Amino acid sequence: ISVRGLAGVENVTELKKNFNRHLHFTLVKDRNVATPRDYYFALAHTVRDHLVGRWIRTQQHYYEKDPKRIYYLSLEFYMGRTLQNTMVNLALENACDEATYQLGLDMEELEEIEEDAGLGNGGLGRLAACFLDSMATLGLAAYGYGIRYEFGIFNQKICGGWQMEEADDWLRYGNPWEKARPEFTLPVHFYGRVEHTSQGAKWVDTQVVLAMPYDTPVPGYRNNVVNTMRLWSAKAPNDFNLKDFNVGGYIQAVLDRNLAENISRVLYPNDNFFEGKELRLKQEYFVVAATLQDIIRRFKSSKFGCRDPVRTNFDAFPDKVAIQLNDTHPSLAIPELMRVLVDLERLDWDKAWEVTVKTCAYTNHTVIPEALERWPVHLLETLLPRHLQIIYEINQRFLNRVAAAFPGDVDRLRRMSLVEEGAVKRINMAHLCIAGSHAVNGVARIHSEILKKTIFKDFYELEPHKFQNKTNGITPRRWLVLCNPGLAEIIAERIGEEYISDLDQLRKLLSYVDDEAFIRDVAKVKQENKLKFAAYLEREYKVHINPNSLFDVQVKRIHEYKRQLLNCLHVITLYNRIKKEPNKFVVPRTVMIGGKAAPGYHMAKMIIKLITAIGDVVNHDPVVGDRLRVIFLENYRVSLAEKVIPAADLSEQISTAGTEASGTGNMKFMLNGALTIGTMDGANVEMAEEAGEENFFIFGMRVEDVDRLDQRGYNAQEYYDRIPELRQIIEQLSSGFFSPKQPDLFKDIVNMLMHHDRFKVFADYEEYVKCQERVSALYKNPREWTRMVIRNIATSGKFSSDRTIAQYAREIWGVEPSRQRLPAPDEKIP
Ligand SMILES: O=C(N[C@@H](Cc1ccc(F)cc1)C(=O)N1CCC(O)CC1)c1cc2cc(Cl)ccc2[nH]1
Ligand SMILES: *Cc1c(COP(=O)(O)O)cnc(C)c1O
Repeated sequence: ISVRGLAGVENVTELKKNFNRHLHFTLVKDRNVATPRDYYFALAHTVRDHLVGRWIRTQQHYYEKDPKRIYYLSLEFYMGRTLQNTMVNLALENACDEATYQLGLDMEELEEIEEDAGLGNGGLGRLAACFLDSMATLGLAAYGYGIRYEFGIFNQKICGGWQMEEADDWLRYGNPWEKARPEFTLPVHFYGRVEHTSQGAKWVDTQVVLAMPYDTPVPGYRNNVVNTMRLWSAKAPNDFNLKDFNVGGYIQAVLDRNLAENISRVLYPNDNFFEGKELRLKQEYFVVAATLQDIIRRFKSSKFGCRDPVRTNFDAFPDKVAIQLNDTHPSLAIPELMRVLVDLERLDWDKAWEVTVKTCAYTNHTVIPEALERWPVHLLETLLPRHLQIIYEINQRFLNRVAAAFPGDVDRLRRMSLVEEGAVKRINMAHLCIAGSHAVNGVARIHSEILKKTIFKDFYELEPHKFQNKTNGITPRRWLVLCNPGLAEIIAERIGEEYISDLDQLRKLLSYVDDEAFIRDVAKVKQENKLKFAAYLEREYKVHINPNSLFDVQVKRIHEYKRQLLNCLHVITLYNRIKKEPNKFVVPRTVMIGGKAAPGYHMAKMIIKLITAIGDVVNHDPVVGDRLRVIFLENYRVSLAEKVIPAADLSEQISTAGTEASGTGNMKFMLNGALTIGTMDGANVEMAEEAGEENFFIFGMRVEDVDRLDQRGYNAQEYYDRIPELRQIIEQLSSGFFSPKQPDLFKDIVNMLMHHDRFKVFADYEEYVKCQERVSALYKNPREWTRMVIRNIATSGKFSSDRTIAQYAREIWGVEPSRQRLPAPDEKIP
């Protein structure tokens, strides 16, 4: 059937009886009233049963061996479905496929029933999920720490071509993969005031919120390791949230509990954009405060909570603990670690600070200013008064270091300050993270250089040893074996299975680039993937597409910097050239654009409407026929990404040079047989450097040309004046050619493009359509298109998150990865 494992005689029988055990005892149902959702839950429990033994022994193992622990703090974990991924890393896929077949069920139909764990917005959240998978596969004692939102990223709906947002009640029917640990509840404080008494400060008169943890197992790939993702949930204390007496009403007091619990209620839907709301900051401190007490409690047990030098010596703290900050969201970990170490444990400032800097590391994910976290001082002052004092003291000592290092440079002083003066004073969280971490990294070579050369130049001059690079990566398990079993099979038929946990081996596929059988195969799985997606489109969304055309797809969050608009202009150009010469031959294309817009992002929502508007005209022009279809992919999420990517021919990564830190969708496409048309931005540079530029479709300005244009001054009118085809499009948008009933509907987009285009869309237009003509020419030659594809796939090995994690571990955390199988799952009950 494929190498989804073995379908052993005894195991398929065992799986079947356990499926039935659960349908009966767990779901309280009988085959006569069980719905597909019941069957999915019976399977979920049956599979989940296989990792409880491993989970207990892994955790038990880390306790006995006591290695250095890695803690990944992120306010986002974009996990997706988890049934298939668990079967994959456990080698249960074929067994479970057989077992359900015999029970008369379709396993694929059942997997579609599982809800996505959408606790993330996009790139940042998915990276943490991939990292988790890699850290388990590499045998690292790691824990993911975050928040358990009952409502994740909103479900996107298209109404009249407009995006509509609807609550993501993903827990509605239950989450079989989480394990509530009520017995580990912790208290988090808010507000209050600071009292300075004899032997130290005291944070007093605080409001308490309880933090209840829910653990989700994270299984390593076929190595019997199961790590833990701990997500906190807000719970109201039953005392004060009722006990603070003297009228108000008893009923009201109970109802008002949903005020303390609103903290873990919903995820903020912003991607690469900062919104300074109090509720956000509360979530940020909530995850930080609970996680730290948990980390310190675990440390106090270790082997110190037995003997060792005897005396709670936090000197060894950094030898046993490493906490990674995914962006600046969990940045309050720095001042909170100081609060505990100094205010509670009573360490002297300097020892506390040495410890903090040595255990904390920070990862930067973007350079656009509107994404930077600058919290108003009055907010931190009301909510976390003690933390504000600590930040001031950290700032004081840091600026003293600066003044010493660069005497008289008064401007460098104000530029480097953690406290920004002006309208309202604010705290620059990124500056805080640099000062309190022993390492700061970019997510791609180009982005990391931009950090040192631009944004954090002053810091790089002060402490150069701190800045590193860690190019992102994706996990080959979910992004190859799970979503593209076909391509994974034909690759394994030739080079083995060892590449699944050592992607570098894909390079061996290079020697099959001239193999007639392989070329036919690689091409065959892509055709099968395209046919299946084409089917899915009519099944769940309904309105046909031609599977023989080139599948042009750009899927990611909708942003001005990602330039979905530039893709739009190319689509209109194609349409116009067809209408001009109808009986001329052109390579058929199905351009698919998908992604969610943040609810408050007006321009982004206007772009979605443009895209659907364009498809309304194009898809109904009889002269166009089936040569050009413009389709907007609804509700783009992880599970949907697993469907499109394997079916794509052209991956669109056209952000303005210097704006996309790294990108990860680009890597997903490269590994699944799509060719890439993009700019020299983020990881794109390293990808084309790995495949060779001849095997990539690069175009547009490079970082340097963008800066040259900025010195000169960007004027859109020039491009509009010199390019007739461009002018025609803009006049088509202005006159209402795409919005008849509302002729001025897109005046906002045209205005922006012409007068305030921060991402110089027009500047890259000519080179973009010229380059698109080249891919169309290569597509016309199936054999040569496929061979280039093989060059990309065979050369994507470097973008596996296992490589990224091995680097973080070795160069930042100080731990050695290991591909050693943990001692079987075998029963055991001590
Ligand atoms: O959720 C699990 N078990 C139940 C077992 C259970 C069921 C009912 C009950 F009243 C108490 C415990 C549970 O502890 N919670 C159920 C929901 C409740 O609100 C909190 C506790 C669970 C077991 C398990 C094993 C693995 Cl390997 C992974 C995830 C898991 N979740
Ligand atoms: C990988 C992924 C992303 C990131 O895409 P980019 O093109 O790097 O911005 C976002 N959302 C989902 C659903 C993903 O799978």
